[PDB]
Amino acid sequence: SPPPPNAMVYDRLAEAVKAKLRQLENPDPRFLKYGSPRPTLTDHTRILAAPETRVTTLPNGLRVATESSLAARTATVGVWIDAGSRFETEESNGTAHFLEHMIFKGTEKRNARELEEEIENMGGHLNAYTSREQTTYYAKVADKDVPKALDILADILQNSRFDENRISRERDVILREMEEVEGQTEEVIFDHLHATAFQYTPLGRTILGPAQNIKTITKDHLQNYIQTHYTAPRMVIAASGAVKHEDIVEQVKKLFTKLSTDPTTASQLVAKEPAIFTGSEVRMLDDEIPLAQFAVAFEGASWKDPDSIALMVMQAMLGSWNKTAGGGKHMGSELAQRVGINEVAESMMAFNTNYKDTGLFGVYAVAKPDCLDDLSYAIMYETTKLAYRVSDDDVTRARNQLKSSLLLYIDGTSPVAEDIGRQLLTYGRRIPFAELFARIDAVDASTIKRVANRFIYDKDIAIAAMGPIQRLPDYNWFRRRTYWNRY
Amino acid sequence: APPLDFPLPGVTLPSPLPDHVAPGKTIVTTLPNGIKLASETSAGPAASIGLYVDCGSIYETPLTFGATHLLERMAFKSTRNRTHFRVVREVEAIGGNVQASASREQMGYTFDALKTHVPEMVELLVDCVRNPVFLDWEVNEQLLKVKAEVGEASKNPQDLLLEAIHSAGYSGALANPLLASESALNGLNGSILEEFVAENYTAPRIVLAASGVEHEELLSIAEPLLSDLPNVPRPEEPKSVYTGGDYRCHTESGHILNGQRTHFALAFELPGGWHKLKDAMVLTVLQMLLGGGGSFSAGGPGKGMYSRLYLRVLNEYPQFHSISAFNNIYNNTGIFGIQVTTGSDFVSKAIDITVNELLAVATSGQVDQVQLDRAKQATKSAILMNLESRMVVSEDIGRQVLTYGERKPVEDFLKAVDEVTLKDIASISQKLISSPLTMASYGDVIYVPNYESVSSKFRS
Amino acid sequence: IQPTDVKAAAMWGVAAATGGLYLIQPWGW
Amino acid sequence: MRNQRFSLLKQPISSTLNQHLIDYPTPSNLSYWWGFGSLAGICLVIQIVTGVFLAMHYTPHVDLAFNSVEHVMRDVEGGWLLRYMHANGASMFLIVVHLHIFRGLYHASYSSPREFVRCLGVVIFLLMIVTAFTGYVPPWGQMSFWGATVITSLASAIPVVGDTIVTWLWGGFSVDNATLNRFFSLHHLLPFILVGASLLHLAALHQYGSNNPLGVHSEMDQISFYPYFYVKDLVGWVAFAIFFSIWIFYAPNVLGHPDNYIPANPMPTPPHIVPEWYFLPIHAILRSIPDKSGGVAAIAPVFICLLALPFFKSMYVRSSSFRPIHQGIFWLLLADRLLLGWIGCQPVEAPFVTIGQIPPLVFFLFFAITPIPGRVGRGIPNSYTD
Amino acid sequence: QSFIDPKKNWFAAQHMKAISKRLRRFGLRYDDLYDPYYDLDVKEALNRLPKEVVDARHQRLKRAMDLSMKHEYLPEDLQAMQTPFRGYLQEMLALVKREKAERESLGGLPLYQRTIP
Ligand SMILES: CCCCCCCCCCCCCCCCCC(=O)OC[C@H](COP(=O)(O)OCCN)OC(=O)CCCCCCCCCCCCCCCCC
Ligand code: HEM
Ligand code: HEM
Ligand SMILES: [Zn+2]
Repeated sequence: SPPPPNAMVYDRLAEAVKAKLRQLENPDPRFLKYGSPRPTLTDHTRILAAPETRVTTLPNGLRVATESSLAARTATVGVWIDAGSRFETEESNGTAHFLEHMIFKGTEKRNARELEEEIENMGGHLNAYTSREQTTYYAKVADKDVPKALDILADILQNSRFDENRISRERDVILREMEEVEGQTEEVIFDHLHATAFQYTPLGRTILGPAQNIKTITKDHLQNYIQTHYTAPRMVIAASGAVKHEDIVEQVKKLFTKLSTDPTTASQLVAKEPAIFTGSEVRMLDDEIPLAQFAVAFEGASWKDPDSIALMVMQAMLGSWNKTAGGGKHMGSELAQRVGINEVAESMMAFNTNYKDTGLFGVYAVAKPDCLDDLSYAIMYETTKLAYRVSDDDVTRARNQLKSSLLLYIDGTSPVAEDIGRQLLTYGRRIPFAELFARIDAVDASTIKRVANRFIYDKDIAIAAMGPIQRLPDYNWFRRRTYWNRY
Repeated sequence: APPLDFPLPGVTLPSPLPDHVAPGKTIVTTLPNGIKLASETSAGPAASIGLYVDCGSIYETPLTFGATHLLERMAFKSTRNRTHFRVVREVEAIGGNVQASASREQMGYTFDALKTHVPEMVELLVDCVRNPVFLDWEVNEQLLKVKAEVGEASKNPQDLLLEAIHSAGYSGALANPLLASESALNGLNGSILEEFVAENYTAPRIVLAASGVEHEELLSIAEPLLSDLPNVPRPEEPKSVYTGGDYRCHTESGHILNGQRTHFALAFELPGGWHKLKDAMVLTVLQMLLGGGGSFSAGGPGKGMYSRLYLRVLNEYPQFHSISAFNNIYNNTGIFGIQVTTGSDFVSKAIDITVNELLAVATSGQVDQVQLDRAKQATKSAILMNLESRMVVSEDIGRQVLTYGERKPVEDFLKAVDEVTLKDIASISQKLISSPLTMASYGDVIYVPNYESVSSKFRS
Repeated sequence: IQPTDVKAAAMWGVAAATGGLYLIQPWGW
Repeated sequence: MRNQRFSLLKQPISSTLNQHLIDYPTPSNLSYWWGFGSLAGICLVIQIVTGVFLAMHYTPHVDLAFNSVEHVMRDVEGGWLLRYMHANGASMFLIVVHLHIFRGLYHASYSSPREFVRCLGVVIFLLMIVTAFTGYVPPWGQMSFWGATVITSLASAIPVVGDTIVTWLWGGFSVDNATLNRFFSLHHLLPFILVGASLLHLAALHQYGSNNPLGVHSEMDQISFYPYFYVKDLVGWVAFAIFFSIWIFYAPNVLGHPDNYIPANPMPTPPHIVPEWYFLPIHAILRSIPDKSGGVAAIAPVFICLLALPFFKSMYVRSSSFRPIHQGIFWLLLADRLLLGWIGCQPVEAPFVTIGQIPPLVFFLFFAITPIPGRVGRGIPNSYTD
Repeated sequence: QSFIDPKKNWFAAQHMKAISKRLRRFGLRYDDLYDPYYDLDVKEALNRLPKEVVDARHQRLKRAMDLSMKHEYLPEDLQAMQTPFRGYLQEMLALVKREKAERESLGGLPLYQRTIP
């Protein structure tokens, strides 16, 4: 009496849908033999073996470390220095960045043109970068030609000279460089955050320095700065790839001389005038901008503080989300799940910055001006739930992720040498892989709760926002959202 | 736990590796159904595992345009055996990173983690590539994402010019679009992608490649899973020819008052691609010799700021924004050209300067020997430093085995680079300037000469 | 997860009982 | 926006009334069982007006209350009309609300997303019962005195606090003038709380719309409220007025006990003490138990079950039209509830003890059974499919 | 179930005959009575189905509501041409519930939540 199941349009489509759902039903065990979605803690002792890190201090007090591996055809050499933008006087602020830009153009024995043609002819190149507490000059070169690179490095570090017309053209290009740092606003937000969370202390200042100061930066400042802060004990010479420790130490003992021997260590410059975290906010309102950016941050741990490992585990378990990621709404952490399901942001990225004697720990989201309060609510809810009721699968997953990230980042010779230099400046020694793992898997739910109570629970905050932020909750809202009255 | 400058007491340490480690040899294994399994061993604790397929953007009939972009977007999602939740949550459980990529000739899937996780990585990758199911709601979400991106995909003029060049200068399969257009997007759904995958992901066109896995592990793991793909003979490759052409699209009137830049390029071809090996590396070292430079960079003085083009254009002409040179060496064919952005009035003058530079490079007697040696050394150093990452090594193994059938070692390539002389570069350039000219302009165009004026300067 | 919740429930019960013995002050009980 | 005004009915001044009375969308197949909410609203308004005008001639004292009621009926112009409207409108109000409740039970209106409406309705029912019982006292007859005694001394069955709360409630040692004046003040106060609860009830319903005799999604075919359901409400109101006035004018004492025309005398007891006709089911359930604690704590399951119906979460079909077994259970429950009503007005001996103890068992088996159909029928599509 | 089935139990065939009669007289399928405001998973199950099936559902619902308002029933021929119990929604609903459970087990937040009234 009724039509057959094929006579009408909707019946056929319904049958097709049920056919697909049928062909989704039964799985195959042989494709489900080795993997599980439940995190577990596993030991990696039999793969963590790696070559040695020969460190040889010298009678002048200049440490030298190498990670020798004699199968490669390239090597990298550099000079990490324990000086940076923290150690200026607010009347010569950007002197470090200026000195970095200028050290590449003197060297009376070989003029600038000679420098770049020489480095280009062999096929290698060298870089340089600075920060608030470190400065780097490293040369990536071919294995056959390490001694030439070492000679270049020694000469540019020691016998540099500075000229007035050189000064003028460099100050013009640096004024330009300042003029194009304002178009990305992530570094603008972070400069404002660092200059309000650390007001009236050396960490407040910016790396570039005021344009009121870049104009009056003549050679006297450069010479005094290089003779004061570039001393023998505050330098480390590193090298990875295909090198030999004994040759390198030979010509290091031969070429590296004439260094100023000053009795001034970084620790005894940081001991007086330390970093003090206050807690404030800066709200920049423009309203002609389509998107709003803001960051909220507590205080943190030091380099040698034992709790920095737990802080990094926490940052891993408060992960990052982005609108073009493959996770979506299935991304493990609860904060990323809330942001992804409710579509209340463009991107968020928890951060963790360490220093000697202080640190920071925050979130930094970006979103439309009509979802700001929901975003802030979710952010603070998860930030406090860490201190209240941290689970166990979360902690195992976060420990796994931290292990994988830390090891997978080490790849090549530049990362290896950068690791060696940075760690020899911060910890005074290079942490092996085994000790780092044994420290990482020693953080449990109880330790997460304890450290969160120490750092997160009912402490002050620092906020920095920019754009159309007329719907962002005030400071008292954020301050009061650091505890729960139900417990 | 003491402070981090005090060693932890009870840690267990492993056995340190020697200072010299003997390098491994690539081992290639082929199965009766035609699939190839490669591997290698590395000193690092991390293993990168990939998968490559011969399918690509040129295997697209008029009905399935823009399918490969979604195949990139529908990479690791609901399969026949586990859901999208399971896939994401396992990958995060072990800590690995997973990606995918598409180009005009071949597809790629990648998955890397720590070395103790090899069987899990292999199983997940083979499952996510071999047995997918394309449910409609996920496809709709991805199509919405693609349309939203296309609504703002004009911020990258370089890829826009590259696609315009590959459209105008070519007429065969290599003229197909890679970044898709709205009509195909309205035409795509689950069934189209399903049929595309079913047709083009056959056994003889697949190859694994491991960069940190001893051969026995990966072989004993991949035999049970990858031995069931049925046997089918590889269909022949489509045909592309190089013709002249011209393309033109003045920028939007919503960009004119701001002083919109001008963007234009040139092109030529070489009859044989990677199969003309000694020709290919001559073309590469010629590319390094011409080099290029945007003049807006601040990097290390060794990034190629003594190339011919930089020295003889930028240190003299302040109107230019960014000169450059590129290449695209496909299978059996290649492409060489020059692309520049500059002020919008200086266009025909820029054409003049580029023409003079190419002509000077073409003839024999104008190129110094020290410049040739500099370019050779820079090329050798660049490739040696590029082979240092594990991911690059895995990609090299996979692509080389796809294109040839065996990994030709680094020594062969270096020896080939040593085979460059002024006669060889002169001859290759003469072969290069004996082909139709291609142009593609974008920006302030009503001031630009036509194809007639700029074709008149060159030969046939 | 259970222990913290149940301890908080017990302490809230203690608070409720203390409030009740504040509103009413019976020495006969 | 509409940069110049169009209508007075869409201005801010009349936006609320317009949106919630005139333009509100309702299903187009609502039947006559959906008028009793408005009809009960009108009943409440009638009660309030009539009471505010009776309370101008009534004196709350033990010496004067009876004589002041009789003064109203015999010496004030039309006062007999006021008293008869009040004393019969209480009964009409209870009748209408009972029909409302059984409508809600039939088409399963308590389920999601309308359980806040059901809970507020139960609270309203409690307030109604308290108000009527407190207000049956002020005439100070025989049944007023003895009903107050029995019901309010039923609160000493509770453990240790019992006698204390009974004595605090009575304001003394027995039901006397203090209780009378207290109850008068409570009676004048409670109906305004009733008004507030009714308005909250209506807001809670309007935030999701009403159900319909089908129990399906109803967002594709809706019509406004005016003039399509205003006229249907009008028909209902006129029929109700005819019924109410038949009660007032030609039989104003059929719905009461004759003993309340005898002034209160604490020494002699009436031979058969009962409350009004709309408390007899509770009264029968209450005397059905041969234990004070059990009898008092058996009312609590009644209100707990009535307040916990909405939270069973497996049934998928709402209307009883497509549910034969639940429909039969509905009719059988109705019969049993009437049986409790009739039993609540009889002497306590054979054969009424068994017939007073079993109907409570049935009245609780109703609220126990219904989830079992929920489960057993959740899996019905898989068996009967074609 | 041993006794729910109409094949072996004579007190279930009668039940299905009654339900099928009452569904035919208004011309709508048994899956039409599930409400998206009730369960909040029927909303997803219906959201994922193809457009034509949902459109047929809306049209059938409107037809039945018009019939109820007019106080009449479909003619006998359009009653013979009716198929209740021809499901279009069970499998999708079961699948959505399976994903919900599997997500609940491994931690994870809900994807959509009922609102407080
Ligand atoms: C006589 C003595 C009486 C003493 C008190 C006795 C109480 C007995 C009541 C027993 C019945 C159980 C009540 C349980 C309430 C909560 C149960 C519940 O299901 O809530 C959850 C539900 C939403 O949660 P859901 O989405 O389902 O879960 C997500 C899982 N991923 O939540 C919802 O769906 C929201 C529903 C809200 C509607 C109910 C609100 C409470 C009832 C309102 C009446 C109170 C008004 C009183 C006004 C005057 C106040 C004095
Ligand atoms: C003064 C007492 C009451 C008033 C004024 C009142 C009024 C109303 C009104 C006006 C409506 C909407 C219109 C309608 O559907 O007819 C309604 C709906 C409703 N009422 Fe009441 N009511 C009262 C008592 C009760 C009680 C005691 C209950 C339950 C124990 C109850 C349960 C309900 C339910 C379930 C609905 C839902 C309507 C629907 O399903 O469409 N009401 N009420
Ligand atoms: C402001 C609101 C009210 C006031 C001022 C009021 C006033 C009064 C007064 C003064 C009496 C005693 C007069 C007499 O008994 O003849 C009375 C009796 C009574 N009231 Fe009210 N009343 C109000 C509302 C209500 C409501 C809402 C109800 C029921 C829902 C109700 C039910 C009764 C009953 C049943 C009597 C008994 C009268 C009798 O049986 O003789 N009253 N009221
Ligand atoms: Zn710089």
